Amino acid sequence: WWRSDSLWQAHDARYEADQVCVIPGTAAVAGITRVDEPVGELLDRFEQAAVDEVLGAGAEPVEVLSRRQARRDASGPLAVVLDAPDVLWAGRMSVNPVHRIAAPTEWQVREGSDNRSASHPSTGARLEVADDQHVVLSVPLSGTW
Amino acid sequence: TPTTVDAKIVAAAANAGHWAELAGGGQVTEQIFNDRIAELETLLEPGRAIQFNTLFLDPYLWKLQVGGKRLVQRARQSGAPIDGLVVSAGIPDLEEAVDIIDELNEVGISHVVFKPGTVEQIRSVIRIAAEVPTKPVIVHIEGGRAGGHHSWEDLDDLLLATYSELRSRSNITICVGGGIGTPERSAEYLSGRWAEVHGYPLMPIDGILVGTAAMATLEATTSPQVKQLLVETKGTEAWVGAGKAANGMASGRSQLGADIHEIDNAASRCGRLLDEVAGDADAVAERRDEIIAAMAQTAKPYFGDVAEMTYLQWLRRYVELAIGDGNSTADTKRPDSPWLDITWRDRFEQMLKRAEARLHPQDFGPIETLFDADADGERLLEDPEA
Ligand SMILES: Cc1cc2nc3c(=O)[nH]c(=O)nc-3n(C[C@H](O)[C@H](O)[C@H](O)COP(=O)(O)O)c2cc1C
Repeated sequence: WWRSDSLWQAHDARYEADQVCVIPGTAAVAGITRVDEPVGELLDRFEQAAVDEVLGAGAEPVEVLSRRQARRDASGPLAVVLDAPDVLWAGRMSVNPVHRIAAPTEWQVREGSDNRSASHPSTGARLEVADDQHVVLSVPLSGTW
Repeated sequence: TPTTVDAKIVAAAANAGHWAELAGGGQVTEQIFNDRIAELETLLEPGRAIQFNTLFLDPYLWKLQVGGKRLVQRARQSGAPIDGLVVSAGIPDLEEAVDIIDELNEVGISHVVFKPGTVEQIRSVIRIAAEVPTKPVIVHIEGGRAGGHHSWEDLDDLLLATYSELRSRSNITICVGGGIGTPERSAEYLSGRWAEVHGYPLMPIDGILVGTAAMATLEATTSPQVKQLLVETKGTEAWVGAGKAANGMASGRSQLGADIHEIDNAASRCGRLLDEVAGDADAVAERRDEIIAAMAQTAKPYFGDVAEMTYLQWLRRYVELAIGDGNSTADTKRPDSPWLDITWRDRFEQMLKRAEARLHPQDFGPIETLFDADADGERLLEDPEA
């Protein structure tokens, strides 16, 4: 009777909060000081200071950090097609057809590998991928003609 | 459970560009939980994706999960944004884990999440990893220094011993968690420098989870007074065995006997009394005066003397406890808040209808046929005093 459903009073309750079971951890509490600090701030605070510590010693103003403020990338259009397993259509998530296009294809062709802009990946399933209008990646599949 | 159950915070955390797990301990049905995902996907901006957390503890939830997993299956068969599943409090057996991994929603699962608490539990997941070597498995290694569900197992020694075998599987993503509020203290586990204190060569980690430090956050539904309470709590170094409130933190056992880390400074009355009552139950009748008054101190009120108490006092006590004046249950019903107590309002009705059932000498024609009408009865309900 005492312990049942004791976790909900910590949220949206006007009652004295010294009567309530509220759940922290022991050692993590020390790291808890700032109150009503947005989630985005705390999680970034972790990432941003982890970056700085990694940057300063080993990286020392790395090309990766400089490329970011200047907008340069890893995994360009050709890689992105072969990387992300999820293919979005509207608000729905689908599996990457290239996963089933790449290997199962009888004849698979990667056109102009080292050159990014002209890069093309085609298959005997009749599915071909190329880039158009910069960031837009164009996948072209065909049935018969 | 309390924190991430709100669709608002898990969305806001994801909209900040971060991975998060929607709590399942606050959702009792497929339908009620499907509302949350719908509220999530609405607050989810384009493309953004979240995961789900489930508990192994009791059979009813595991039977509910059969409907729950098929709900997750149906959702992702419909193409739902939720990209992961988290099994908690225990590690499913191989045949149980294979099912989860191989579900119709599998691609939408994209990885499976397990939380080993013991050396044996770790070795169990390794066997789940070798089961499907091509399926990503994120192994979150927690402590008992963590919050909520507890354990007697040290943070280091477990990972110290089992790390080598964990790295023989490429599909295993090692994630250390517990007792971490900051990037600075958690940086050494990432570099692998943390194992050097124990003499073991560098032992890097792939990821880090923060449970506790995110509770005082702005978008969290934690009450203003409760946040201030979590704050003023002083923290500690490596957990100590001696029974006490330790840096505003003392362990306590749930109804099933498993320990729970709760705040014993912010609230000192519930936890310590519970330990008193627990260790004291043979002679409870003798300490009854001491025990029954302490329930009233923590606001777990018994009723005034049961016989002598007037039916009003009965019916007025339920209204007192169930109906908040500040939140205005009538005004609480209009937004359609999930905090709605409606079973409590239905509880009070069955008591009211019992009162008419108890005192009426006649055929019960006039009274019962009135209060039972929808339009009539619901209007009577929103006005408890009347
Ligand atoms: C209020 C609260 C509720 C929690 N609920 C669950 C849960 O339902 N399932 C679970 O596996 N872990 C749960 N946890 C544990 C966290 O998922 C995480 O493992 C732990 O909090 C990390 O340790 P730390 O917060 O002390 O750093 C909960 C923790 C807290 C504080």
